[PDB]
Amino acid sequence: ALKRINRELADLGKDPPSSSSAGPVGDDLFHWQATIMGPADSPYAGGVFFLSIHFPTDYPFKPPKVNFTTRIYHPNINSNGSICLDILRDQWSPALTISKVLLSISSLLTDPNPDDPLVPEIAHVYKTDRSRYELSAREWTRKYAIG
Amino acid sequence: TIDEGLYSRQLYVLGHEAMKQMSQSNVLIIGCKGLGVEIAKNVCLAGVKSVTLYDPQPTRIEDLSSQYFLTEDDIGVPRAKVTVSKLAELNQYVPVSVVDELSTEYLKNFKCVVVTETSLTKQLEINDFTHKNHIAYIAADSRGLFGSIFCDFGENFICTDTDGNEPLTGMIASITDDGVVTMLEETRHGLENGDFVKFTEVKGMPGLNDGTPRKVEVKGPYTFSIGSVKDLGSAGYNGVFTQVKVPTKISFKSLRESLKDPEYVYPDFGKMMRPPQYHIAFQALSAFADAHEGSLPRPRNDIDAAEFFEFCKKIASTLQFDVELDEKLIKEISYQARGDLVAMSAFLGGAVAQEVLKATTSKFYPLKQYFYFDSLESLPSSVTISEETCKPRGCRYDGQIAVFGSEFQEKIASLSTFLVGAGAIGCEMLKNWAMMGVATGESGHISVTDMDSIEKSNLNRQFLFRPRDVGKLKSECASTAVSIMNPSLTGKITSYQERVGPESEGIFGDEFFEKLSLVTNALDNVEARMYVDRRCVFFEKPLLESGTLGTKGNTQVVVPHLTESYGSSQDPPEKSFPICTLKNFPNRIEHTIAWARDLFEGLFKQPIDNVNMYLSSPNFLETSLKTSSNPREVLENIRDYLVTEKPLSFEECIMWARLQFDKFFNNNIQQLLFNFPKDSVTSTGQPFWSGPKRAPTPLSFDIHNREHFDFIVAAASLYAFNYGLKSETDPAIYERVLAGYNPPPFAPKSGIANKDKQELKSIADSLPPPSSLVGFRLTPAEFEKDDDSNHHIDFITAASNLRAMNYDITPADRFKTKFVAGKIVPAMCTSTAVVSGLVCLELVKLVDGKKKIEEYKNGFFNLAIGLFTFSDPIASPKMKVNGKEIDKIWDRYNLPDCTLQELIDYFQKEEGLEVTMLSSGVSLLYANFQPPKKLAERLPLKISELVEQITKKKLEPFRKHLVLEICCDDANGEDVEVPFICIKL
Ligand SMILES: Nc1ncnc2c1ncn2[C@@H]1O[C@H](COP(=O)(O)OP(=O)(O)OP(=O)(O)O)[C@@H](O)[C@H]1O
Ligand SMILES: [Mg+2]
Ligand SMILES: [Mg+2]
Repeated sequence: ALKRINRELADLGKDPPSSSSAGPVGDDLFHWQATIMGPADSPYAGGVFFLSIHFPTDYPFKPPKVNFTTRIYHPNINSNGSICLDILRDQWSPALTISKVLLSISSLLTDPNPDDPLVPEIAHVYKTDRSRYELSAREWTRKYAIG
Repeated sequence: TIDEGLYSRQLYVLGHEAMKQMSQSNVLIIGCKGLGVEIAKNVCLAGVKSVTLYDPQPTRIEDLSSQYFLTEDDIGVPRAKVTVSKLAELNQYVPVSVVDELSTEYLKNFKCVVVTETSLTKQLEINDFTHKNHIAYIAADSRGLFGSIFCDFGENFICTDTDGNEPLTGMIASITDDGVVTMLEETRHGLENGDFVKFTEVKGMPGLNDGTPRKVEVKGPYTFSIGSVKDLGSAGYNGVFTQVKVPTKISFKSLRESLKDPEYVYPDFGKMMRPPQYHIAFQALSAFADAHEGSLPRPRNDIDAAEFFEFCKKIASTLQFDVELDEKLIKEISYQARGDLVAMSAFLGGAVAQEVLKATTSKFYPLKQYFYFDSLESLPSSVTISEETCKPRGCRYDGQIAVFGSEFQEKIASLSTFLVGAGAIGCEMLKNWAMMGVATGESGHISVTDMDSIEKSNLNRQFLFRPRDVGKLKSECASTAVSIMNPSLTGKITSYQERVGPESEGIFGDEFFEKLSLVTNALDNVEARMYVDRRCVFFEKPLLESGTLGTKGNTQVVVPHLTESYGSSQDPPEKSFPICTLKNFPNRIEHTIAWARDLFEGLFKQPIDNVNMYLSSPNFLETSLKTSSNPREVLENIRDYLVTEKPLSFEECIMWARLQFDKFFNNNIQQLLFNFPKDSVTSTGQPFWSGPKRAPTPLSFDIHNREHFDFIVAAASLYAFNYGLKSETDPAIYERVLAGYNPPPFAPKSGIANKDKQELKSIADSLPPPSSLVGFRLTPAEFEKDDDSNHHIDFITAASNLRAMNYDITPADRFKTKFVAGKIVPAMCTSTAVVSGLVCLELVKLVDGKKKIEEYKNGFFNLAIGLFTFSDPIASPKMKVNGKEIDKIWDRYNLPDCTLQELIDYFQKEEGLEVTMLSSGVSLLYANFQPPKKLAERLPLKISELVEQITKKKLEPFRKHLVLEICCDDANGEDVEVPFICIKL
């Protein structure tokens, strides 16, 4: 619980994530605000995405609630920020660190999964008209993910 | 014709057919002492056709040790005549009668015969008749801390269900030509060798869809074998398999035959040589009673023990039992022959009642045949137990004094317990405490807390409540009922209506918790259990946890400085389906039920909350525009529910329901099939709609169809309830209104600056001002499964079945929908009785203050298979701190309310540890990585002031301590775990 959360926080402090920065909100250990940098080889390059992490009382025996805050044009992320990550719904086990979750989310941003999508229209655009998908992703990451 | 409003929780365990067959069975019960009355109570609550009682023996005082339907005004009256009246009130569908005399042929009128407190000759006489006429015969006995059960259901008993588990079903990836059936990825069928399965929806091998069961030869966790399917086809693609359960034939033996060669059931595997001893001992008890005018051996009497052991020797010689008799155990059975404990009575009554239900319903695997049990580890050792202390005193506790003595009775009478919850286990625990005489002394007291009220479905397993008590508080009714049972508990019981949690620490504080002796949990959720466990750990109080689930149950004991707490153990968590599965691609009825529940919440609850908050909070729009995830959604909901789609009559509600039908079952599916056509392929070339994804199809509204009409009715009624209109049920108005409906055109759309803020402002200014609407409130719909006239489960069932029709899933009925949507926990009265008995058997170990960890026993049982097991508690883990032994769980640091700097210096200088993190509650008070300015501002402040400043909340006047979690590093930099800190304010 608190001890595990502080161990994860110290580990993040000891070893910088480089591509991420997670920390408690104010002085609450059960509510974090993380930042993810758009990968270079992706339409979201040069963008900052803010995530809210809510640790459940039964952590690490229950998955943390990770939700995007910045709007993103991605097949697996819907308008409410929900992320289609298997390790956060039913594959969760008390052996996963927040750094692993952030790395998984960065990899998800690296390449979407349109075969099992969460936003069917974006997945269809991605599968059929790739150039329009790229243009829309760049427009969204320039309108919302910058400034 | 089952009254599902009362048997709701029991039907999820037994079923409709089982209860239908159970409601046509007669049960005769011979003997109306504690065990007999427990069996009769459980049977009456179960719902058998009728119960007949036979006990012409006049009441005596000692009988009150475990008979809770007897008062001291009934001395001299036959027990059955005074128990029938009180048993006739438990259930109104189960008449209860009394027979003055019992004849053999009369036994033909009954379906089951239970025998207690009867000599062995009469038992043989009854069984010789009930065996050859195919009548189930159960015989139960309880002597002190020993118990025996014997079941004989005939030579040709047919058991349809042998384990009580739901049939196994699963999805198939492929079936080869050799019968090798493979499950989907990371899916385990769970089948065992010898099972029978039937396949459906199989592509490429239609023959397997006929429905003929086939053998199972398990080959691995993911694949099994069914035999040869060469003729039907070469390979089968996809398909769903379902297990088939076949009836079993069980052959029992008569009592006369099974006396010589019994077949034992072992409730514990650590002591497997005992049942052969008990078999001789109980027969010797019967012979001794027959040789002394029915007088059992006197308590702790040596002459009677010697004579009883001689009888045991004679019996063991006559039966040619090649077993050496254990003198100590046999003499122990002799000593406690006159004992009558309510805990043993409850345990055996639950077991025997379950056996009766098995006999009547032909379900679950019965005991076969002898079941001998003992809890001899409960015998006190810190008090004197001799002939002088155990002699009867002419009081109602004679049956317990004869086992435990008068000194232990005085120990019990001064208990100060705390019971959390007043459900079924709470009622049983209160009954057991009333019978045992708990807290009847000068220093005794009982405190019971529960914030719920009595409902109709609770009366099926909570016997302290009556239909006239529906709608009242559980704790008050339970306290009054148990004060009626035991008049000495008048003024010794206090009932609260408070929920045990963080908000109730002002009542259950240090003063309250420091006077207790033990805490007993009767809760039904994990959060409250964890909270109570933490409180007991902090205050160092013994805790008794108990839980049931259908026919399964467990009991656990937590002892300070000896065993681990409740939170040190982890249970399998709940399974939540992926959001992408629920949203678009369901494949089971559970997914559609979850989607229907979400639809209900998002249609009738959230928009109403937003509308109400807008009309109350003066600055709600500004907060929502920068706080809520979708301000546009909130504004659209407010507009639609205030001006755009506000009904003025119920016809408009019907039109709205029709529009929502189009929205959710006809248009979204069209959009989905436009995005992913039925002939589309994935990136790897495989078809998209294959395997766990099923291709949907839009539904066209047909008024004649039942499901469409049900959805329309439920949705319109709920909308009218939201707007406070007048609902109706006549189909004529629905058919008239819906006839003249023109569906608005819909075509799926392929897609193809700061103006959005302008549109949001335009929407906002279109909304009416709060001032123009004063006192106008919309009633939200709060989900309530237990009421059948609010159209909640009706709406959920209709929506779930319509979405199942979309994806060609098999629809479920309202029963299963209520079970799934409501998260109903199956419950039984027998399991409650058994767990209460086990907990009250552990309570006497706790009272005696036993120190060794091998003397306590956590218990687990499953009554569907007749499994009982007992294991020692897990010892609390130790640790090394500064070269000293520290208990991980039950040790703490006691410090004054010193400054933060002084706390750090104390930890550095005394323990030789460097503090790196200090937190209290959910707040990070101090961390080694904080900027120096913050620390310099925080270091010289006291702990209480620091907590008040950081948490932005003053400490309550009743707060007397602070629990701080500290993480520190050793000199070398290695992490070391340390116990928590208890700052004394
Ligand atoms: N935190 C808590 N504090 C106090 N009492 C609680 C707490 N949580 C649950 N309870 C009480 O525990 C009892 C649990 O008993 P039980 O589960 O048999 O009843 P129920 O939940 O009302 O019924 P059912 O589950 O059959 O619908 C209820 O009285 C409930 O009020
Ligand atoms: Mg209730
Ligand atoms: Mg409950």
